[PDB]
Amino acid sequence: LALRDVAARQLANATKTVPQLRTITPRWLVRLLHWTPVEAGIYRVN
Amino acid sequence: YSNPHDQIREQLRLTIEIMKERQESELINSREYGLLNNVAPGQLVHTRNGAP
Repeated sequence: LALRDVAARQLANATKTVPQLRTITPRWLVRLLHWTPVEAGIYRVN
Repeated sequence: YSNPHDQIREQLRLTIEIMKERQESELINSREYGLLNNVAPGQLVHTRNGAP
């Protein structure tokens, strides 16, 4: 009988990932539009 | 809405103007300090006819 796997695993680091969110979408529309800046929050289209 | 005038800057500017008006009023009229309350007896004159 030798050292076990769980007992040996008590001395090991796990690789932890950042939390995964399944509702993330590629959001293509935001990538496809052209964005113009509005200096003070008002945009008049003549 | 901070272009071309900063909104916080103007808000604080008008606040400080009102506060300094109140400060002058208290320099004249406060009950703790204030010129009209800290005038010694004998330093108070009265008009003779009412008009200055």
